[PDB]
Amino acid sequence: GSHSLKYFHTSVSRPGRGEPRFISVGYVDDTQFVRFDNDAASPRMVPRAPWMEQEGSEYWDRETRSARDTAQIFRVNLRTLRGYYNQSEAGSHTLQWMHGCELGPDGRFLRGYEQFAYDGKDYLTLNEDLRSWTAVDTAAQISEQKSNDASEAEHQRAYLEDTCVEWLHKYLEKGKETLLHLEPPKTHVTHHPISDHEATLRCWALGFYPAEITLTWQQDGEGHTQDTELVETRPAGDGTFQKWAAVVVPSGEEQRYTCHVQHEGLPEPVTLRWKP
Amino acid sequence: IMYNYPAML
Amino acid sequence: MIQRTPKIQVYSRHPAENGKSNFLNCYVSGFHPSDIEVDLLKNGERIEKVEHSDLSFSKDWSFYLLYYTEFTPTEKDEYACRVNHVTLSQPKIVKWDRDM
Repeated sequence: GSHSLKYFHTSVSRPGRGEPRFISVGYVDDTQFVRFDNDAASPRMVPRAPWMEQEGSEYWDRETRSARDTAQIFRVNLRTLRGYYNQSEAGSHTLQWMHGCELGPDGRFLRGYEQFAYDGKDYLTLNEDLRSWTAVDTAAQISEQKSNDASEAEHQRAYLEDTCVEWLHKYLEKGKETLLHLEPPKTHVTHHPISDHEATLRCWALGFYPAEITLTWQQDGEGHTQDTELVETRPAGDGTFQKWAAVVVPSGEEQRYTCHVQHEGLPEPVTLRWKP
Repeated sequence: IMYNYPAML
Repeated sequence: MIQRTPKIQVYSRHPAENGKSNFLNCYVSGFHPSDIEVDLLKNGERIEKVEHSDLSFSKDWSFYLLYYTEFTPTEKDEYACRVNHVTLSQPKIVKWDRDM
């Protein structure tokens, strides 16, 4: 199927406490594989997936140099943005950057993203044409003009379409045993009576990978649902994910409800009901 | 790998 | 300056069986700015040696973090997550419910 290489960079200024904090994380699909944190005397890019230890010192030295340089650029960018918005040096501000590429089933470039956010809001985005920009205000229009002056969109295309695609293929090969292994969800239904007249049916999906999943409570048209709840997909902590969906139904109608679970790791969708 | 030198804002 | 309050889930890595080693998780997501304080509590007392994941964020730029520690659930021990954020007037406490 499709695969993605994505980097997430955060820089947060610290008034009167030195240089901004800078944290970079890299993901292949839903698996984090690298991290850089500048809160160290000699900060290093480090592996966060064991299969990345197949990479030699040349790789880590190069990524460490890139991440250290990127942190400096973001410190400059925070100073520039503060001036664009006439903001004082006493406030903490956040600059975020997400970038990467998506491969199609053919292994070819499918889509790329390059997006900046300032204080939690879109700031400057490279459009899907990989040649025009979206600036959100007059400040971002200055940044857009500077990127156009420097032909940044063409340098982005070269990375997103070639460098990014080439290295995503390499990472997928180095970690194929885990990255390409689909782990289906383990599913069950639990029953929790609320009162004498109503009960909660909770449909569980545990230990699946990747994170994309659909949990749906279906009913036969004769069910009278009192309430529903679907929690955000959450990490189990071991590389897999969890999710559940609940419905509050009148006691005695439990058998009118069926939980439907769809996940790439299942050969076919699973249907569960509450059986004491 | 990371991209080198995002153009300054 | 945007502010988004954290969504909080407290849960275990594996279905809780009394007397068996497990992992207690506190997942905070959807928050902004990134500064946040998270502690795991056993019977109201702060658990030491609690680790957390590397700061990352979602498509809408909101941050997420996982805080976790090894634990062994019992019948009477109460576990909880205590979260402090700029959007919270006081630190919020969410008790662990083994069925959620």
